Amino acid sequence: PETLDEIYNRKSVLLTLIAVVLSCSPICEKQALFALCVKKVLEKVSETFGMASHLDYLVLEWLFILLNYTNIEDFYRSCYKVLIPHLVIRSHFDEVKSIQEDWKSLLTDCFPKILVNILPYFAYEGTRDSGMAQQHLFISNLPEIVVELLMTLHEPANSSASQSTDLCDFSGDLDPAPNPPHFPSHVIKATFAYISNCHKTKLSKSPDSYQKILLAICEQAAETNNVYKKHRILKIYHLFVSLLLKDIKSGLGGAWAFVLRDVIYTLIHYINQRPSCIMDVSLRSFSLCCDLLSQVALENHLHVIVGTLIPLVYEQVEVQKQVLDLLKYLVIDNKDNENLYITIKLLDPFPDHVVFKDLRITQQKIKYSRGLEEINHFLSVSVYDALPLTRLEGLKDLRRQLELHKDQMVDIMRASQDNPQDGIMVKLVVNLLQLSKMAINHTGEKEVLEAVGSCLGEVGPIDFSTIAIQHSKDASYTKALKLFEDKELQWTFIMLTYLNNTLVEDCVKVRSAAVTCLKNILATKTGHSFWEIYKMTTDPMLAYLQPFRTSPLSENHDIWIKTLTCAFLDSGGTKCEILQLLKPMCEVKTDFCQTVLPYLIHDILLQDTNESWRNLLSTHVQGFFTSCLRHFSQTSRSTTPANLDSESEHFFRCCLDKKSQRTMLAVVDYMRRQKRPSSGTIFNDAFWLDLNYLEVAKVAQSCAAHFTALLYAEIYADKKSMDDQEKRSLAEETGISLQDLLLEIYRSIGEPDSLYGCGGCHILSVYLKGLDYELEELHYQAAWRNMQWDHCTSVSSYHESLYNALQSLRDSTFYESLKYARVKEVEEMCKRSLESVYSLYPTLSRLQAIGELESIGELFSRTHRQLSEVYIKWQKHSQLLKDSDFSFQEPIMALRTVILEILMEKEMDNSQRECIKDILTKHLVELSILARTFKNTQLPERAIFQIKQYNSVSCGVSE
Repeated sequence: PETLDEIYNRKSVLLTLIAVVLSCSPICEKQALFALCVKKVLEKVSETFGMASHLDYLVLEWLFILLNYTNIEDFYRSCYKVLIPHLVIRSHFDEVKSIQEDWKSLLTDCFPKILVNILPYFAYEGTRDSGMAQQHLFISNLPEIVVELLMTLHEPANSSASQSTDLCDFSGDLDPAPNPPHFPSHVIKATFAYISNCHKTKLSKSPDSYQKILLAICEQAAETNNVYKKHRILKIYHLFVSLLLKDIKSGLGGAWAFVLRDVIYTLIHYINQRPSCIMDVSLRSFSLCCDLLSQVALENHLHVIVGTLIPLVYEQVEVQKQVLDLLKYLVIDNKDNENLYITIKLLDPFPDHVVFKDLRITQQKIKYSRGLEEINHFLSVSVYDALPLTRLEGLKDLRRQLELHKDQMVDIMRASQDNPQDGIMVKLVVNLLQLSKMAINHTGEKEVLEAVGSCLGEVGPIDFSTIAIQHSKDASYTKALKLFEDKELQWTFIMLTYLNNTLVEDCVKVRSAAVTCLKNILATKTGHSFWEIYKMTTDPMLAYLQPFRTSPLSENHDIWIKTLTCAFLDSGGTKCEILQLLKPMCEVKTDFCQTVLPYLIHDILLQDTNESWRNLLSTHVQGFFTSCLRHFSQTSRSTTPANLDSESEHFFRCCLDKKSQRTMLAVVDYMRRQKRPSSGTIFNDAFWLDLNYLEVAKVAQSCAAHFTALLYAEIYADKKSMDDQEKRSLAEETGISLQDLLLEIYRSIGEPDSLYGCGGCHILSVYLKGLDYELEELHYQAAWRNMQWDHCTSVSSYHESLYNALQSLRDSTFYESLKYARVKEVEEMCKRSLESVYSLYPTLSRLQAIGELESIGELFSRTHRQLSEVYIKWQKHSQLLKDSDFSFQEPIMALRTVILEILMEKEMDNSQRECIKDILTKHLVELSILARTFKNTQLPERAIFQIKQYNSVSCGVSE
């Protein structure tokens, strides 16, 4: 203004200058410092550059009522309104009033006496808190990539251009030119490319020296009543105080973390209320604070120091995945981290009540690797100190690892260590009589979907350690978990389902900025069922975390039901953002049913939540809606679903809310149970439903999760049967194809008898030479048949990868190349989708196999009794595999034989190899019985023919 400049849109430059940060951020920020300003409206011109909030600063006028005019400008209705922000200045004043010229200046303090109000110190302290201060990987490749690509110019090619002057005519003037606007892009340019580290690696207050002096005047209610407060989001306030961060580095976190540090420092002094409001809130907050630091750090030591926990050694499976997280990179960092980070071992150090910790210690195996690690091992030993309880125990122990989040990817080596017990696996195989525990795999399959989209495929590799597999049997399919929900089934009425849903809400403790449902969690605390929580108040771990935290209730009105009509198509979410279509659901949700406001209680807190999370209950909503709808949605939903039915119909698009769409139908199939109470509740379900599964099946057919689909089909069938009953009553058309599609779903079943229920080499290489002259694998499967390193000449999938790795077994690199295949496998493994059925064995084969093929590498590496032991292993595996589908089995030791085939070949150096190979043929011999067991004619022939060709061309003992 004084140089009057910015009107040039030097602001725009300043705006451009802002391009570091988001809009008018410092404009906000230093408007704090604005108060330095004959500016009375005059600084504010800079708001032209930049008319509300800072009148709090205008309390500096109180430091007067021209503001009231300046208010009255906007309005004076605020006469108290924001004064907290000033009350912070008043805190600052109180600070000046507390413990200097400002201190001298403190006398204005009586100024409030326009107000008597000090009770509003009720809501207080946020800024009283907030007020501290004013009170290499790019270098990887010399090799072909930067040859294929180029490499970054560094040397004098940088300096190459330094010869200049003449043409800068343009240049120098271009600089003079709109570079006068443009050039600061230079000033703006530098910003980029560090991973710094600095976050940890890179005199605010001693309002610290002032810290509690009010609470001193106030009798430590900042402890005490601010304890009695619940301090509740006053905690979460801190998070908000963080939340702003963009560059927190020289920006907030340095203060802001220090704030957390102070918040810790706040949290620090805690004696009673620390748990005794909630450490639970507190800890997971620190956990989040960690999780932030995790997401991120230097003061995370304080976050460590939070392990102070002396009575708070009551820290718990609270502390578990936290600890579990707490590991994760801690050493991998600059050991300055480790310098403390061993505090985990300080954490480790006292066994008392660490049994769970021990029980939970599992990944400390990964903590037992690169450290120390030995201590971790020693801890893991101290963990394992009980008894290497194994077979399922480790498995259970392995099963016991779910306490954490996704990526831990840590200790899984024991999965490899399984084979070391794999006799116990036979012993494990002893388990046959029951319905479970092959899911120990599914536990991997769980891990398989677990963390799936995220980084570090080397996690997905651990399926290799998990790969020894695929004899499992005796069911179709998958399962759910968490009898807590059954413990929740202890609940009764869908307020319970809400109370249950509320768990999912409580199940949001979770992460940034969505914290709003705390108020909803408060809104939860509304009496509605609320004693349902008091009803719930007996058992639960999770509850107290909330019970400590949250906890006279409120209604809402409604008018037009049909006003919700247009959603389902729109909520069909033709475009992306199912969340939007869910926002439309959320709109359908925001469309306010008197079924539950208790639902609507969070609807906004819901609205910004994870859609599906809401959208899940959208079903539960829809059911309440269904429960509500007289004909209303009953009519309305009917087509609305029929829309969702049509939603993908005729090559239209439904996915990933498609299930979510079906999920409604699911909770329709499911949560509808008494809805329109009916003898087939199927009828009732159909009644609760939009009444045609015939589509829903096809919809499910798209959903393609068969059993339900099949059932839903069977329902659609039953619907057709109902329709047939209706046809009776009348007293892919006809859908036997749909039924065949269902048989194809029964094919999608992949249980062969059910499929039957649904039913109710070189010459190949020659044949392939035509192909050689869907393919590579077929070729390489034929290479997996024929002489890989040899018939690799036919390369002029996994099979190929295998054949390649088989070729890569020409040697060495295969060990890596395997990993690639193993990855390619692990990918193929990851390529698993829908997890409902058999052929996970067909999946797990090379998994169950190639690792052996991998394990074979010792042959390329390195008495031969190992080979026997491996044959024995293969045999043991075979025994393990003994009962199986030869169809499944088909490649497997065949591969091994194929593996053996050349394995013996370059091994013809050793005569024992031939004998081993003979024993391997003798191993391969068993195939015949298996082939007989297969009762597969084409199968047995080559073997002896091979055997005849093979070292059983020796043919001495005729066995």
